Amino acid sequence: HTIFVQLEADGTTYPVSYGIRTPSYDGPITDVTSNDLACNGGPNPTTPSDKIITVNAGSTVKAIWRHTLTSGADDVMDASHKGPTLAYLKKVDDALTDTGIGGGWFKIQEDGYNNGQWGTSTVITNGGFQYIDIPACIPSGQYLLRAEMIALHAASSTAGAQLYMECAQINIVGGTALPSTTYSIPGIYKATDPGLLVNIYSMSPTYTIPGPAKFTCP
Ligand SMILES: *[C@H]1O[C@H](CO)[C@@H](O)[C@H](O)[C@@H]1O
Ligand SMILES: *[C@H]1O[C@H](CO)[C@@H](O)[C@H](O)[C@@H]1O
Ligand SMILES: [Cu+2]
Ligand SMILES: [Li+]
Repeated sequence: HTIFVQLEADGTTYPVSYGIRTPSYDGPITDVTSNDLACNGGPNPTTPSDKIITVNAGSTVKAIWRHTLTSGADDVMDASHKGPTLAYLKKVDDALTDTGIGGGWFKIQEDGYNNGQWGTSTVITNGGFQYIDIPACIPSGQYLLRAEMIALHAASSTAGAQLYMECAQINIVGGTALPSTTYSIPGIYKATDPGLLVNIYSMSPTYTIPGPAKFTCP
């Protein structure tokens, strides 16, 4: 149970919920066919924002995670909630109106299982920071940035995987082109994916991270 509550970009750490469509409730999405998968919603209604955060292309941003909106650095997520972390971008005409539901998404970050250490565990232990590299080669303009943590502690059953995501409203600044291939959310995940329907208690130090291949600048 966790929420992407604030974003650091270009040397500024913005306030809780600034530019981020945060739910007040920290519960999971478990149906990967739901439109709620894009930017949360449904059982976790989100709070609208009229703010857009400036982000330099080619820079690293930091998605900061907390158990609840007012939690501190020792209360990111239950350490049992082992799984991957991921991040996606979608180019949008207007970050104040686009719901993120549908096509246009591309993966820009993923952290799976590395010699016994899960991506979520690293975010928990490093103070709730998920590090995300914004591609250098993409066009300026408005985007949604979707950051995600997936807990797999109950994932050996269908729809047992727990997905926690929020969308930040950003304006990317600074030879440019979008990726050739983009994807739909919902669409990228299926309940039978080998990284979602999985028994993590039988792994020794390959985990197949769900979703499309990460975009790399050409
Ligand atoms: C995810 O899928 C790959 C096959 O591409 C496997 O290496 C892995 O065990 C998991 O099933
Ligand atoms: C660009 O290249 C890197 C590997 O060097 C991948 O992480 C990415 O998926 C894309 O192929
Ligand atoms: Cu939880
Ligand atoms: Li490409």
